[PDB]
Amino acid sequence: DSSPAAWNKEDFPWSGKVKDILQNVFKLEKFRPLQLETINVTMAGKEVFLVMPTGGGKSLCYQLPALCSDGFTLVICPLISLMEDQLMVLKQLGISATMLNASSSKEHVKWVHAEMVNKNSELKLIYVTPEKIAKSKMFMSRLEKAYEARRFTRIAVDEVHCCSQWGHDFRPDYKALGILKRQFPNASLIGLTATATNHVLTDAQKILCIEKCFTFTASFNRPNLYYEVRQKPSNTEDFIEDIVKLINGRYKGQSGIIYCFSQKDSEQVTVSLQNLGIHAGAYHANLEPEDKTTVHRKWSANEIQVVVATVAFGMGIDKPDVRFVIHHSMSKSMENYYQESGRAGRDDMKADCILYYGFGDIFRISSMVVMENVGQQKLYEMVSYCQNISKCRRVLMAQHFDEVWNSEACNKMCDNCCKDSAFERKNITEYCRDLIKILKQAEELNEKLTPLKLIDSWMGKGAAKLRVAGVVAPTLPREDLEKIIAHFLIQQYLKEDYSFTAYATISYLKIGPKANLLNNEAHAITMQVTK
DNA sequence: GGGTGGGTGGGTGGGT
Ligand SMILES: Nc1ncnc2c1ncn2[C@@H]1O[C@H](COP(=O)(O)OP(=O)(O)O)[C@@H](O)[C@H]1O
Ligand SMILES: [K+]
Ligand SMILES: [K+]
Ligand SMILES: [Mg+2]
Ligand SMILES: [Zn+2]
Repeated sequence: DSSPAAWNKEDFPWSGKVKDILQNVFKLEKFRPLQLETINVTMAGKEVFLVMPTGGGKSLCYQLPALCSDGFTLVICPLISLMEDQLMVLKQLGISATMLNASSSKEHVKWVHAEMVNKNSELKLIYVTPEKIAKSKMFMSRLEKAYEARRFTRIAVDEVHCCSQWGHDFRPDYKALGILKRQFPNASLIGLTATATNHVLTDAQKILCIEKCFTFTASFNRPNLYYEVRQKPSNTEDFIEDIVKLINGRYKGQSGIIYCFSQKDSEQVTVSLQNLGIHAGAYHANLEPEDKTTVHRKWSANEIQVVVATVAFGMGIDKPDVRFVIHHSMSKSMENYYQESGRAGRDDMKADCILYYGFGDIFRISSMVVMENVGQQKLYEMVSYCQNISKCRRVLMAQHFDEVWNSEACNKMCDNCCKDSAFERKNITEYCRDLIKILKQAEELNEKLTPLKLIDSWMGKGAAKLRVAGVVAPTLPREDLEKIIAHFLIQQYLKEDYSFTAYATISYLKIGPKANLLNNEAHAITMQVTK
């Protein structure tokens, strides 16, 4: 990674043009960090990689150089919805751009072939899928014609991490992308990513056939964000009631995002907020372009106070004054929580990132991520983050990214740093042994136990055929019992067993590998609790 | 409801 500070200047022959395009066309006041340096490197004909979180402004760094020189710019995008979002943004600004996919019509494809070789074409950005590069020789001929006529001089690889076989959502089409730099060397290539391991980025640089390439990585810590974990109520109605209470009592008239586990939860939370007077709008990638346009127009003009989105893909929400991000359910991974909560506070003002931790959300996500080879591990990391009540949230978050060393002070910007409290290590070893006895009783009865049935047997509820006479009621609230069960499952005293049924995958609880260590009577299991 | 209607339709429609 060569030093980007040498490029944070406007002494280049194109500096006036760059400033003109930034202020008069894009209607932005100031450059965000690493934007000017990456744009200057791209205009210098040098290859560059930009590791910037989602919502940071990665698109501008390749959209602006296109306007700073004659001709268009080729963009490689893996999804069509992303191309549509970029096209909507560019059409709102009056910039001529186009896209090509497998579902495009013949007349549109032929028009693109004509505009690529047109001398007086107004096109500046052409988004295409990698299949159009790999499985279209005619498009390759038109691309060569545009290269030889100096119709395009720069290439943008959105989600460049996909070129690596190690990167997320690797595409076999992405394997062939080295032909781009192999056939058109005079075109400066800029790769963009938000999820970037160092080895992954080096592998992508190898695949794209790039020898020297600057690599600019944005800062990890965001000093203006406040992180907090709250308990998710057992019912779904008091949850919306408390959400409305918070929104009206702390963020009255302030914009916000609500992330839901399922798209159905997103729609339901939208309906509940609307019935309770909160101006809400549902958003996800499955929306039609007309619905997306209407919700985005309502969001920009502040007609909608809260955008309720799904976590799976709802990533068209670009607004700098996001004052609060509320997670209806916990995120699937720590990387996902960082990327999803980072949407707030892009105006560098104080923002809140609240997460409601629910016991059932654990298993709801566990059943979903069963095919992922390491999904249970990331979900358990998220669970351990939620369980903690003393440790700083920034330390817990930085521990999950080995690629970054973050030593910035929290400065009372997390729930645990505040609330100056004192803690004990409550023993739960007898509770663990009682739960193990229940599991053995169920195992000899040839019945599988969901977490609900296990907690019902622990409390003395449910059907009496699942009972053990030696187990005493823990005389504790249900949320504390759920926390105790979660502590046992994380420490591998309990394990998850997945059953594949016709409607969905179900999660059951079984005796973990460490339960045998309970044979020692002196063995102790402790958990942090406030005094 | 019926499961010879199908699993991307969605479990929160309901009941198999
Ligand atoms: N210098 C800037 N100042 C203010 N807002 C910016 C700046 N650069 C980008 N933005 C805004 O940030 C939003 C999100 O950027 P986006 O294109 O989503 O980046 P990414 O490629 O990382 O997703 C855009 O809507 C854009 O208006
Ligand atoms: K049905
Ligand atoms: K059915
Ligand atoms: Mg993007
Ligand atoms: Zn802190």
